[PDB]
Amino acid sequence: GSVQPSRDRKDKITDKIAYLKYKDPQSPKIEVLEQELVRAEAESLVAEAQLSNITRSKLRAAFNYQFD
Amino acid sequence: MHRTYSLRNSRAPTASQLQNPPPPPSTTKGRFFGKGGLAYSFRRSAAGAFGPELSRKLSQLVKIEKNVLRSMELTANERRDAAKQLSIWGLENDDDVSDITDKLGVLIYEVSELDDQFIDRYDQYRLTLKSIRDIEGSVQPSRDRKDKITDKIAYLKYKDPQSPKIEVLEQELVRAEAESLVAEAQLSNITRSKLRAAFNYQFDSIIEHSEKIALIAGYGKALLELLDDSPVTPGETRPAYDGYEASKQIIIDAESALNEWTLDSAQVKPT
Amino acid sequence: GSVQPSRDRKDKITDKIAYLKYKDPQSPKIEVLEQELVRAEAESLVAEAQLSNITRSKLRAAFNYQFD
Repeated sequence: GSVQPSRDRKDKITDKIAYLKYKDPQSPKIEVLEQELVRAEAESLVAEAQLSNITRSKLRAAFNYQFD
Repeated sequence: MHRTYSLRNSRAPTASQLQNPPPPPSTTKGRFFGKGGLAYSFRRSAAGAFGPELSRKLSQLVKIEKNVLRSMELTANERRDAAKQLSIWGLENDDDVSDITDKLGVLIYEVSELDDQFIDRYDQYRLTLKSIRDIEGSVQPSRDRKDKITDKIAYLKYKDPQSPKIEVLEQELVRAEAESLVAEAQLSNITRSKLRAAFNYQFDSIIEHSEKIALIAGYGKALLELLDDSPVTPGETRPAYDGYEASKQIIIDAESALNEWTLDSAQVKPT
Repeated sequence: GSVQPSRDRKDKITDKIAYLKYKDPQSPKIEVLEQELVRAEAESLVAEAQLSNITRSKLRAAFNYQFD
């Protein structure tokens, strides 16, 4: 639940980028917002990878303990 | 800077300074804050107080550059007015004097319009600096978050090393660090590219303006040669003036040369 | 002035297409609006060509008559 806000920020920033591009494709904020979107995306895909890893490990350990 | 190793706030005279003594300092240097007013100073200070810390200096640079552009356009307009009213004064004079001052007014008009073009290029360069300021000041909060989260992690570890939030906060710190080191790399890349491009554009505009002004000055001196500086003895008549055609061709050639000037046509050869 | 509304419609429809694409890229109206944009564009570029032709002809004839 603490890794969720990373994807929340990614979705918000991509929506903002789409809206800005539609409103003004030549706006100076397009480039900086695009860099920020890239940065959140690098923040987010690999965060999904880590989340899958930790979820698998924690679930397996907890359920093994519970079944024992 | 030309200062030699001495405590003197004076530089060794150059070849031009050796040719003739330098003129005395300007008499218009009055006593004030050294800049004229206070509103732009307040704007500069606000740029130096409210903005993000690491982008504050570049925002101040952008504001000061805007001030420079404002002053340059104002002085270009004032030079245009000065040329116009100088030729206005020269209207009621000798016909040779009237023609020479009129052509000089046109030449200063050309200088003013070239200054305006250079000002447009200078504002384009300032906009590029604004762009690099924007991207870098928007990449600053990544490191801001990294510092905040590492401080929070240190405080939590000191307060409770076994707190469950330690692991999730550590993952978040790793994540901001992966977000931040490579963001520094990208910032360095974009800063290098933008700075090189903007300064190359600015220096190209500078050399173009300098060469055009130099050609204007040379043509103006050649046209001043046309002026008859020989004094007439008291009580004598005025010799007839016939320099309309010569100045006619001179201004025609000046316009043709200004059209013909290209970036490669620059004859300045640094060594 | 009667050929101007063709480009007016072209601009309006391209703005509408951009807004719809930003709002909903998967909207069913995208394809029909795109066909309509193509159609106005085929209506408009060659209309510009014809307008240039008729403008040249009319201007030349009228000014020749006036100067005569």
